[PDB]
Amino acid sequence: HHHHHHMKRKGIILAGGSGTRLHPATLAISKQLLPVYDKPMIYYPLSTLMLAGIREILIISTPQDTPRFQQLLGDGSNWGLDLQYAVQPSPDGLAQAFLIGESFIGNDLSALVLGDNLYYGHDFHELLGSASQRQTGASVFAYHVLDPERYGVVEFDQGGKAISLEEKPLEPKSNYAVTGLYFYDQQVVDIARDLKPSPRGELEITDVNRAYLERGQLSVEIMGRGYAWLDTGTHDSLLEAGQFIATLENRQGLKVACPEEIAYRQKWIDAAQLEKLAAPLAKNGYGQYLKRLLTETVY
Amino acid sequence: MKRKGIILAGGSGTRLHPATLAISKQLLPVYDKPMIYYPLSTLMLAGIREILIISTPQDTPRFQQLLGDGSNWGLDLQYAVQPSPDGLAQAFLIGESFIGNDLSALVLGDNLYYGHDFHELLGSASQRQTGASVFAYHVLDPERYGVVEFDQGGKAISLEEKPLEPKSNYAVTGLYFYDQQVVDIARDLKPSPRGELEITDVNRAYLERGQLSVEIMGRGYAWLDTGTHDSLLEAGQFIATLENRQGLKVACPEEIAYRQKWIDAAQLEKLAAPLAKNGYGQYLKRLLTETVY
Amino acid sequence: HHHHHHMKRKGIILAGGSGTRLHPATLAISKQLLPVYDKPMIYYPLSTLMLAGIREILIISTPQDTPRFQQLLGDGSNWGLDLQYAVQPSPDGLAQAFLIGESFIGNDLSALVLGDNLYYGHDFHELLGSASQRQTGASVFAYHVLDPERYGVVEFDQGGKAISLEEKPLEPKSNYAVTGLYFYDQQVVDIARDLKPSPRGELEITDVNRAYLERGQLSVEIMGRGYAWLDTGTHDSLLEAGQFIATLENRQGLKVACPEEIAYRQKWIDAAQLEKLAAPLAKNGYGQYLKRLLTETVY
Amino acid sequence: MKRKGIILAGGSGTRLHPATLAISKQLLPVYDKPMIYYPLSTLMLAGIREILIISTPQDTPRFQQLLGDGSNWGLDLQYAVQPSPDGLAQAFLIGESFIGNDLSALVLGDNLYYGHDFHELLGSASQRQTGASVFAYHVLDPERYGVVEFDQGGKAISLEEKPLEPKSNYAVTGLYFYDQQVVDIARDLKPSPRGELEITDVNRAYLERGQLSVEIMGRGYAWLDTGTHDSLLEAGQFIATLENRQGLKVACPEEIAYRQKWIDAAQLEKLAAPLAKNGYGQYLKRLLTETVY
Ligand SMILES: CCCCn1c(N)c(NC2CCCC2)c(=O)[nH]c1=O
Ligand SMILES: CCCCn1c(N)c(NC2CCCC2)c(=O)[nH]c1=O
Ligand SMILES: CCCCn1c(N)c(NC2CCCC2)c(=O)[nH]c1=O
Ligand SMILES: CCCCn1c(N)c(NC2CCCC2)c(=O)[nH]c1=O
Ligand SMILES: [Cl-]
Ligand SMILES: [Cl-]
Ligand SMILES: [Cl-]
Ligand SMILES: [Cl-]
Repeated sequence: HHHHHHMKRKGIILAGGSGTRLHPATLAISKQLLPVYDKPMIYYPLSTLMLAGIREILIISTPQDTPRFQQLLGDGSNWGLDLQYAVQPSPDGLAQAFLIGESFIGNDLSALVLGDNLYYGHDFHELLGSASQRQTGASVFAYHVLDPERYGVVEFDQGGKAISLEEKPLEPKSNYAVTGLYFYDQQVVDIARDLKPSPRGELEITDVNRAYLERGQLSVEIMGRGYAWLDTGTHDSLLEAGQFIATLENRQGLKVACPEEIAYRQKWIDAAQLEKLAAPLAKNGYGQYLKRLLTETVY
Repeated sequence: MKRKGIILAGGSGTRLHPATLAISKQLLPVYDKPMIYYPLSTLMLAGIREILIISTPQDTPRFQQLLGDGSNWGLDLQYAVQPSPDGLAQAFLIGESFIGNDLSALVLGDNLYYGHDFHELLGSASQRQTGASVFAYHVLDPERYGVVEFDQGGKAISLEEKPLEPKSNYAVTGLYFYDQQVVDIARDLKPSPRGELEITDVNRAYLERGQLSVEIMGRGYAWLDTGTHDSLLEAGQFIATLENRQGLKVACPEEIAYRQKWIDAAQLEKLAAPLAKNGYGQYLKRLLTETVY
Repeated sequence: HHHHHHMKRKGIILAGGSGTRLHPATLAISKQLLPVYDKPMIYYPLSTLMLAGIREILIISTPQDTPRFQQLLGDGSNWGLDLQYAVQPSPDGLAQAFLIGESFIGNDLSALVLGDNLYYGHDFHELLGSASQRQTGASVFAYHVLDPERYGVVEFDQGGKAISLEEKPLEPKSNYAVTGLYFYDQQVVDIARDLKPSPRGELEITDVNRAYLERGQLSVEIMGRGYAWLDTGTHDSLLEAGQFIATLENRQGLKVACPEEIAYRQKWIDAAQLEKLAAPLAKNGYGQYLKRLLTETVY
Repeated sequence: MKRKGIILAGGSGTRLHPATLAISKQLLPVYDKPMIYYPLSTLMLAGIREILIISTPQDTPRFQQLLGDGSNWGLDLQYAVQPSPDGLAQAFLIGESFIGNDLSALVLGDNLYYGHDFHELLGSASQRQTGASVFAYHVLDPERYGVVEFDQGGKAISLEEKPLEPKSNYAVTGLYFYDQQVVDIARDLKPSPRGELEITDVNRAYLERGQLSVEIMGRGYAWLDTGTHDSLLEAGQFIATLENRQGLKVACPEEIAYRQKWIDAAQLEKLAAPLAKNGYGQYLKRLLTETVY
């Protein structure tokens, strides 16, 4: 039949099971609800999508913990967002987010962020700007790491063009890891639908990204060393993430990834609504911070 | 006499929100294990196997799911709820049927202890059949706690809850040992001006009868602060540093049960299986074939 | 007499006495020789000047510790720099750097950096670019902090224009502190020469900066929240700086403020010289890092 | 008999360069005080007042300038140099005239100890008039140290320096107590295959004669690692966390002298004056008017 065209990207946060890897610390609750310093882990990737201009977001979690995410985040109306929820009853790979989220995505562009990924740095809005404005193909970011063998790894030719992707190579071609933020056009659901499980029994995002690379439609932007990309894969790195955020916030008197603040600065909520959000937390430092936002110019 | 244990892992208000909006803080990790493993381990080191866990109504199933009936660790665990956070002394009303005619010990669910000869420091406390025992610890900020005043001879002469002008820098820690009088003492308490049933009022009732032993927990012990986001982080880094230096874990309940002979090598081996692919199960397996002094 | 004109900025690092403030930790050696994680504190501001394109640099320190800085840094030839040394026998204020450094500066533009100031973030080169290219007036940077009362504080009007500077105000007009990096034109020595000591008995850099502000020649650029500016004023903040750097380096496998690296990337030293510098440290991680630089492309 | 102390604060090679290019690492701070305050404090807690500080030729004046002749802290300090880092046992050759006919104790200048009843753990070691005493501590990485092997009955039966296949996870810590035999034992040592005069060879000489006491330093003690940039940082954060929780300092020599009655209140007051405007002098002044148990 005839369609009519007259595009506005949706977000997905994958906040499912990290298995038994961090047990016993994660036996009672999902990793993405653990605090990083002063706020739940999922605030950080949520703030990243909000900074990209994305207001319609799907949170994917385990059946057990979906109510906890819903109690925390609600339907998003308090922050000028619309949040929906889906369950992932078995952790079958990152690319499953597109099958789980097929009806949510519909015919729109999308962005996937991992619920345990934290980003920090200057001009990040503009880094997210470039990817968000590409209405065709896929956009990912590459970041120099110590241990690229843990990640999807990008190989560049002498001219700096991305030429191959390898998932967890034993002998990485570079130290550039693909970060856990991915922008896709309308092709991604069909690409994901045709994936077959890897030997590990997982639907791999690296295979989705290679499909775009083979089409000549993968943009790989470098996220430079002046940004911090942290992912909280071990108890040690979780502690380090906490200390990192605390050092920054206590130095600056500003918070990293405060969703209320980002919504207020994006003009998705106004002063009066921000005042209402501050009221219940008025006796703790978080509520006091929200109140200070109303009567301070921050450049 | 038998001494039963109680862990009070109740509601911390909105003080650490939004970090604790989704889950009570005693279920959050300090480094590599749930916070509640630490006070549970303190009770187990004191020789206590029958333990009541008190939490909010919402989070009890999460404590029940986490720890079970205790049989896997040679423990006998029970659960109860504190509907509203109306004072630590409420633990003894909630736990009255659990305690019965036995001796008791209460530990706060967010308190972490570290140091040498803790098994022996708890032992002296545990073996007193009469009176109550508490521990006093020198802190920077005594006004946050129950504060002990001593006379020139070193005798405890008063207790004040959150004094505006503290009489000393010695705070009462979150571990309390009680004889058979405590339930009856708790039952006669009235709410404070702040509206709570105060453990300090329980402790003063013992003090007035000369039945409160206040032992100093020395500066060589760590009693770690988890009252702020800052202190939470510091405690994690503290545990991290010790464990990574030593290759030994702090407050591993499976290990403590094994060393107490509450479970045998065959049971420890079964416990190590599920987590065999990560650091915790690996640690438990190594316990079977290493002598640790 | 007649002059002839046919400009190339010099750097000064003030690494003098921080008095008895951090005693006993600093009784045996200067604060600016204390390590921040894996390298001496002074590497960080030195790297900042190098990133600004500055190769001719004066290090000002106490008479007692000048030999220690000289043993560490030499005459700079190893890194494609020219380093000179001057002493500050009494800590009489930051603005004294221009009197001490008068002959060194000569008729050139200059930049002053505090020897205990660390900077980190994306596009910092370009932030330093704007200030370095202003051949007239002065340039400073303002950074939102928790405790502006400890600093020189900038007041902005509703349009964002800097309108006043106050040194350690009890009731700060804003939370924007002036950071410890200052760019000056040829007027600064004369401005400094005419300063009188403040009530505290110090020649104040805030007075130098106000002189420029009153002339309409002070540029105040915002250093945004996506940058880290740390200054190591307490034992606590020193520890935090150390942890911050360690988290970044161990995540990335890249070093912050490695002068050898910056000189190599600026083409002030070539591959062969970098190889020579790596040789003496070849058995430790620092030397191994220098060696890796030669056979890796870092974007 | 009198027991004299030695702190070996010698050269650490190029291992932590460039961080330590300008100054030896034992003069760098761990949090709020020079690293050497920590092992110095360990000797003072052991009751030792006559102490020889051994350092590189370049940095001795910096140790001399820092600590003086010790008279301000009720100590008797002397200095000597180790020209080349050719083994820890060289301390006994360098210190031979200092030691004379007395008992001795050696502590490494980069070793930090924390825990309860340390004064008493050093006391038992200090009061043995014959033989040698060392402490063994469970670590993650025994291959970095002198490693102790025990038989099934718990008896130390061998020592190996940096074994490729360690026999246990028990490392010998950097505190050693010796009788009058050690100088003569050190004098007869030959360099190892690695070219050093090994303290482990000294300790094995005592072991062969059944005169080596190997006491376990339990997991409730912290023996902190300052061998890497990472472990340096961890130690600082460790001290920070304790001191900020307690409002008491770890290894404050002025405080320890005061408590040992080696200096009186009038002397402590004079010591507090110079630093009266910062946290350290403030701490010292507060010591005059607070009872700390
Ligand atoms: C729309 C204006 C947003 C300004 N902003 C911002 N960019 C960030 N950056 C953080 C967010 C994701 C981590 C980088 C932040 O944490 N808080 C903010 O208020
Ligand atoms: C019955 C033998 C138990 C020995 N033990 C022990 N004492 C502790 N320490 C305690 C002291 C600080 C809280 C943990 C521990 O964490 N794990 C153990 O296995
Ligand atoms: C000329 C190319 C330099 C690239 N670079 C760089 N910009 C920094 N940024 C750091 C330096 C001052 C702290 C920000 C660094 O630490 N190491 C580097 O190699
Ligand atoms: C003679 C009474 C001394 C009491 N004392 C003491 N034991 C220590 N602890 C020691 C144990 C860890 C190294 C510091 C300390 O740091 N400061 C002190 O004043
Ligand atoms: Cl960058
Ligand atoms: Cl103690
Ligand atoms: Cl920014
Ligand atoms: Cl112990």
